[PDB]
Amino acid sequence: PDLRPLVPLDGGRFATSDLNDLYRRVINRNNRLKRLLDLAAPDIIVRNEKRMLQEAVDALLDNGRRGRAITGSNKRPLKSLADMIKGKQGRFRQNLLG
Amino acid sequence: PERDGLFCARIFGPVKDYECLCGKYKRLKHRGVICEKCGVEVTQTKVRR
Amino acid sequence: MKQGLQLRLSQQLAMTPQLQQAIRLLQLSTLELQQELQQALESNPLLELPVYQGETTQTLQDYLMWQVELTPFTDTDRAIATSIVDAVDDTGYLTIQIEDIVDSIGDDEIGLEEVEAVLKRIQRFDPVGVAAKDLRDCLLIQLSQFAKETPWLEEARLIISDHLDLLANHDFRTLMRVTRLKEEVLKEAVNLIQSLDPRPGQSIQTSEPEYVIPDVLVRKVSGRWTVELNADSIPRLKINQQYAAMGNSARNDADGQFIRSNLQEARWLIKSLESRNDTLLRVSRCIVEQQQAFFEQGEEYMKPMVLADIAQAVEMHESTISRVTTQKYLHSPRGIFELKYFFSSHVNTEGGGEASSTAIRALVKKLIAAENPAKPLSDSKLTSMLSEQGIMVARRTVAKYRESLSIPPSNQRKQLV
Amino acid sequence: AEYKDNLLGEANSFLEVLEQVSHLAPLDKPVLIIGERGTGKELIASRLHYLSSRWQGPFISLNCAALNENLLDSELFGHEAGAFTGAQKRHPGRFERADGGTLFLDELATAPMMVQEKLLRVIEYGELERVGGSQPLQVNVRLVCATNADLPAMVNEGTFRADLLDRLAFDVVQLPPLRERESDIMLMAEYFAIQMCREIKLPLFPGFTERARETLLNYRWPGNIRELKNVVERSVYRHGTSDYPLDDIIIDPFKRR
Amino acid sequence: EYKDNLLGEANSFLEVLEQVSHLAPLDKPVLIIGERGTGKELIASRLHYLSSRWQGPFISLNCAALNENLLDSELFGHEAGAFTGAQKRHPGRFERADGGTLFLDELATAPMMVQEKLLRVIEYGELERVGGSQPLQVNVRLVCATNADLPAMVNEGTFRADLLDRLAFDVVQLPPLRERESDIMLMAEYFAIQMCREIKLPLFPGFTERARETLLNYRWPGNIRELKNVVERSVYRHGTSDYPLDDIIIDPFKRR
Amino acid sequence: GPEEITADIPNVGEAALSKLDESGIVYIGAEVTGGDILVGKVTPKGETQLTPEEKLLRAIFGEKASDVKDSSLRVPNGVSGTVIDVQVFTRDGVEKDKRA
DNA sequence: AGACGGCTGGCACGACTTTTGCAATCGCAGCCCT
DNA sequence: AGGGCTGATCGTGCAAAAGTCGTGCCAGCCGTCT
Ligand SMILES: Nc1ncnc2c1ncn2[C@@H]1O[C@H](COP(=O)(O)OP(=O)(O)O)[C@@H](O)[C@H]1O
Ligand SMILES: [Mg+2]
Repeated sequence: PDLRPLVPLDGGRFATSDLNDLYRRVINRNNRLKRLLDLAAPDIIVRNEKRMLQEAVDALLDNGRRGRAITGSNKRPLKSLADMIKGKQGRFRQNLLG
Repeated sequence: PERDGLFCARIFGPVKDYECLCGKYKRLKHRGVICEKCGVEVTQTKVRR
Repeated sequence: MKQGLQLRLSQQLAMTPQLQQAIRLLQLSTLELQQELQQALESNPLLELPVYQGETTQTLQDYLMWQVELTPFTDTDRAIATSIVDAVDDTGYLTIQIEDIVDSIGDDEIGLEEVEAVLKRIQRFDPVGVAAKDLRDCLLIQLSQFAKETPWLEEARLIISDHLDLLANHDFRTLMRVTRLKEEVLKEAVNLIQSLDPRPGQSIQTSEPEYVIPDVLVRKVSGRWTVELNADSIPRLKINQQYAAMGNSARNDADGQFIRSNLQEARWLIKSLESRNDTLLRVSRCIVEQQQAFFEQGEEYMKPMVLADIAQAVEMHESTISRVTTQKYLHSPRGIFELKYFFSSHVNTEGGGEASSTAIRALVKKLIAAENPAKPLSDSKLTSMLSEQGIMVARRTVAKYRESLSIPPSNQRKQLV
Repeated sequence: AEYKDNLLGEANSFLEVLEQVSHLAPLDKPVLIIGERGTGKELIASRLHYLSSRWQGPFISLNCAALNENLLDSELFGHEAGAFTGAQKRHPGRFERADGGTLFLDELATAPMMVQEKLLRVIEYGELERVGGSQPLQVNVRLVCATNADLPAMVNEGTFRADLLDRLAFDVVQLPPLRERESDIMLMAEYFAIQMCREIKLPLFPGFTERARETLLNYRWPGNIRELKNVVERSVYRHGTSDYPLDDIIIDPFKRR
Repeated sequence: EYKDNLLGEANSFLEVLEQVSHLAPLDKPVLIIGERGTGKELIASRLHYLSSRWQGPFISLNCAALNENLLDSELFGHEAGAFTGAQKRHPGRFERADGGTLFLDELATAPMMVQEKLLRVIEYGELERVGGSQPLQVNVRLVCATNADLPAMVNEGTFRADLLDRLAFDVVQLPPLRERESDIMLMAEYFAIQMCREIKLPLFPGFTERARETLLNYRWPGNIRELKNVVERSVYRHGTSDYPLDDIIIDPFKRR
Repeated sequence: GPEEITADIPNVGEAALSKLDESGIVYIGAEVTGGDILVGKVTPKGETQLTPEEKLLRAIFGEKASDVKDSSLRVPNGVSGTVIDVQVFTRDGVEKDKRA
């Protein structure tokens, strides 16, 4: 959590984004799969949920490559674990004495 | 901090001070012990990172 | 049409009490109800950077640690100083005793004298309020920092030395007799003690993020406005229509039955949400029936409110209204109050009226405002004032309201002029 | 504090009655009004309730003649349970209306003897009759009365028991007759005409005729109520576009041509 | 416009209509002096047409027949009291139309307590309830109609004098079928057209002088009920006849 | 609880408050340099138990009880100037208006 | 310098609230036991 | 060949014991004046 600060905008809501939105998606999706299989679910729904889960993990790793995830009221993509590595605004940038 | 979730105790490390989340064993006299009602190592805040 | 125990008509209704219905009520769990609904919707099949400045002082605790480290201290001395600094509260008083610190040290060579010397060096730390003792000791430190030209400084020191109990009880007679205090000299000493910076660490913690939840709205523009109770925050979640069509198109009969069961559960959830919204709207109407009267009349002019009476006016179940009241908040132009706080306690009043306990408390607070600063109004005086107001509240009721209003004791609140 | 609007008239009897009402206002004793039909005794009783009762005291206007079923009159006394077809919820409220207030009634002549006797056995001791099995309540409620018939007349008829008639009639408030008032009647008529002109939202002055005043004097007008004055004002209202109306109709069936 | 039901060409009818229009502009009690079968809410229909609540039609429905206890229940209805359950203010006369004008009929059968309740309704008064207190006050105007001379009943002591007087703020006399003589032919023609429409008859095939003479000789107790029966008989007969077919009359009993 | 402006800042000198008016805002036309207080605002704190320590502190000192924290508006550093005019807006339903 | 007084707070008793702990029996009829 | 019997679906309440508040009231104590 120390690498993904809460950064309250209004103080009323912490509103963690770009670092916890995808984590929240994958966490809830995985919980749904994990109690889903123990209920002897039919094949169609379980494969659909697993496909959702694989897509969500892919978006968490790389959103620009596969899929388009946007924030509330903003169409801009999210900054995945690779986004803060690559590009002009990655860790490698500003590492060169920026 | 939540229970078994993001930004939670018993995971990622202790809280801002050496004081435990439950409230007991809140002192530097505790250096490596872990409470019963709450499982948290009594250490610094920097380790949370 | 007055015969008794005649032929019994056939009952055409049932209670039908279902745990599903009670969960649907959710006791108006609000955000908790939202979380439960999210959990169910997850369990229900076919259902539904920033600036990051990160810069702030650590309530001067980091500043204190740096300053102590800035001062030349030995490695063992630095460790002892760090331990002492860790034993600092937000107010600035040490939580642990010197014996506790010595025990935490766990060194036979470590002694009470060395610990005291370290604390005294630590006591004269960089910022004010580093006394780690009673504010009287902090007051002594401030007086030492203050110029010696201040009048009655010696008298204040003598009082704080061993006459602190006399000052605490505001026993001016005995304190003056013991200390030979002059007339109005105690006033000067009290004025000096006013500028003593009590709880200095509180001012250092200037940061204080605001915390508030929207919940219900009582804007009431132009009167009786239907200020939605956070309708934006209401989930209003719905099941997946496409998945439902897939379930409707399911070839397997068992799969179709499972889809039908899921659809029945979704209909139950929709009924629960509709019931919650309807209950919220009815409660809003019932409150607005008299809320404007209370708002205009004032807190001291608050009529008693009965949950049973409100339910009867709304014509819904009384237990349902009681459950809805729990864990419910209603923000208003005056402020944000709980639904129980929205309701009013019942107390007898004169002239054929009922006065809220909060109303009586607010009246008592207003009366306490109109009092001699030197001598606090007695509870007997408060009872006399209430009798003047004609609220049919005796000394016991006045005392209860004062406890609600946290009125200080007459002797304790008494002070020199 | 607040005074209800009343017609202006030079009736020293009305002022004396008002003063007597004021004198009995601090008092809490039964009050009887000898008001005849249409005398507006109810308005006088309400004005008393403003002052005779404690400020903002509960008031209730229940007429015994309005009672439909004597069984319901029993229900007017509180029923605990097991009464009527449905005993689920029972709250007569009349005693609750009585509690912390006074009792006002009109034309108490029509009551059955049992009703009057129960009323006496309740008022004199102060206890409340309960239709369902319960301990009676000593509700402190004042009693105000207003009837047309003479109390001695009923005593000769025997409707009211001597104990009931006496304990029922502690103070006597004779209402002045409308026919008794002549000049005060004219002044109150003018005031009611002004009030009616205000109510009808007609800017033009109503106006009057001397023959109309003479006819109104001829009219018996047994009821001093605003209702008779309202009938007069309606007869005026049938005429429009004239500053001062001429003539009036005693009844709509009258002068049908 | 309320379809201008029962358009009475009589000048007295027009004056009564103008008076009713004046009363509908008002919101005070008014008495309708009617007779059996005459003015059966037609004046009430005109009043609703000219009602201050023109957009929101009043309850109307003055006509009602019920037992004494039944009428009392219609006055006051509580869920717990009486035989019926879970329905309080089941009649809801004031609840039927807020404001507007409360309409009543056959007030003669009302009891003295019922008449007193009516009087309290005439003035500013609270609602009637079997149990509890009814502080609820719903403002609404008053309209009523009976076929008798209540002055005699008050003289006979069969109704409350105060109710009779206060209710009789302005009595609206009504004309009966016997009053309508010249307009009778027009009413017959209008009823014939309406029946031809309702019975799917092509049109009014025409009248007969014998039929008109019989209708005139007919007592015709109802202002429109006699007209309604004559129209129904003529529609049933001429629908097959496709001709005037002399006079078709409706009798409750038929022999030979 | 709500926050109000009443210029009762603890742990502050009278000289800093010597220019502040009773409601808390500064008089029109003043000058300012550094981090001088402009508007006096405080933040309420949650109540505590009996807690004899600050109970005694309140009995001796009082009127603060550590109920509020110093959260007043101050001028940014490295800024010096003079004031022209002030302005305050209050929402309907609140009518404190000490110096509004 | 022992008693007047008012406070305060515990102690008690009715009067209002309120929470949790409560669901069968179907009418289908085919399958299994006898 | 005849009986048993099995699970689908079956929707806004309440009340009763418990708790808790309103109100009053007594017992001691310290500030005090005698
Ligand atoms: N002095 C007065 N001034 C104005 N109005 C009066 C006066 N006396 C009687 N009235 C009117 O008479 C009307 C009925 O009076 P009253 O006969 O007392 O009522 P009730 O029929 O209930 O006895 C009331 O509406 C009231 O306005
Ligand atoms: Mg009357």
